[PDB]
Amino acid sequence: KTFPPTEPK
Amino acid sequence: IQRTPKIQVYSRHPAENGKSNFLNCYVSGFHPSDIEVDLLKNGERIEKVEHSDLSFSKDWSFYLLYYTEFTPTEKDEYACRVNHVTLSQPKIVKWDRDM
Amino acid sequence: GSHSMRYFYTSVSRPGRGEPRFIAVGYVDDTQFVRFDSDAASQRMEPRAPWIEQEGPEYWDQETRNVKAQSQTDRVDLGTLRGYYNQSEDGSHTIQIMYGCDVGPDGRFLRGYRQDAYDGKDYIALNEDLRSWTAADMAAQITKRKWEAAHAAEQQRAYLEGRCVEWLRRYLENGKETLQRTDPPKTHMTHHPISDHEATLRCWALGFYPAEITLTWQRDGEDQTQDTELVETRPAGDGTFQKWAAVVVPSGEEQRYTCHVQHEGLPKPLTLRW
Repeated sequence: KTFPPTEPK
Repeated sequence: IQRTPKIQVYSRHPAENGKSNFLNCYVSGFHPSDIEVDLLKNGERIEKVEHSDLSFSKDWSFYLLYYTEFTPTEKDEYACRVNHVTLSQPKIVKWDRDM
Repeated sequence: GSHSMRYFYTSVSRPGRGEPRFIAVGYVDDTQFVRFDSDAASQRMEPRAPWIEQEGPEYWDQETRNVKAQSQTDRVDLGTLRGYYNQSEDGSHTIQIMYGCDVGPDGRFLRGYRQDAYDGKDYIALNEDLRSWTAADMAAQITKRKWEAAHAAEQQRAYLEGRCVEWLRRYLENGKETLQRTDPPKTHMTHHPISDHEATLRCWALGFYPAEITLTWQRDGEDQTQDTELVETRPAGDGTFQKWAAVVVPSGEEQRYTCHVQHEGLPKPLTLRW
């Protein structure tokens, strides 16, 4: 299963 | 900024004329991702060619495997053709049964 | 005995549309098992290995939701980075992200990774300790400060040591005939006379997994690297890999040259000659 969305750059 | 594709063309199993096999073209080390890859039979594009999904190495260069079922014969010549922004003309690599 | 799960994301902006191309690929070990491609009609995470079809619909909803949101984050990030770098709206640019977990033979967490790139160069990466970031440039230093404020390292580490290992273990139990297992190399030598006086010896390793392998030549007991060629390890297409190493030698003197093959699937390195 994937990690949730990365924190915005 | 841009990296030219490396190409290997080869069979899944050691070739035997008349025995079905898989023909692979492994393209790696390239950037950016947009690319054209085709397997050729006697200079003509093979229509039923599958490929893996886009992934990349730790240096960020992309790689893909293109592959198709085939039966080697004596008469037929096989090759892989690659086009990419880094290339002045398409690169065509002939298949050699011991490489 | 050792295993890994990895995800790879690539977003490529389009000077024509807007919606960048987003491709996400999941691996267990070296097997792609799920993919999402924003170009595709499904707009769903899709199975790419037989053993992942055993996952329920709860699964595919959670995964599709996540990667779609990631694609949206990447779209904003492409704009943010265009701004950091003072770049025009007209060029295509690429963000790449990979992360994943490794487990040892006992199935316990061994190491984790997370690294992000812009235009094919390092941008920001999680350190080996999983507690701090390395920023390649001044723009990524801004990102690092943002991520320090939002505890992004702690969130990534918790996934890497937890849910990543948990689901990797679950997928390994889902895979059976389809999950590639350790497979030692099948070896053979070919021999091609070149001239009245030289010949090529080519040492082949086929059908092996994992892809890590070492082929070396020795001449009369000592390593030989001059007059050798080695192709990069390549996938056979069936889960196994291939590699060869060649040496040019005086014709008739092949008995002095031994191929040594090292691979995790071998109890002892193999040696072979023509």
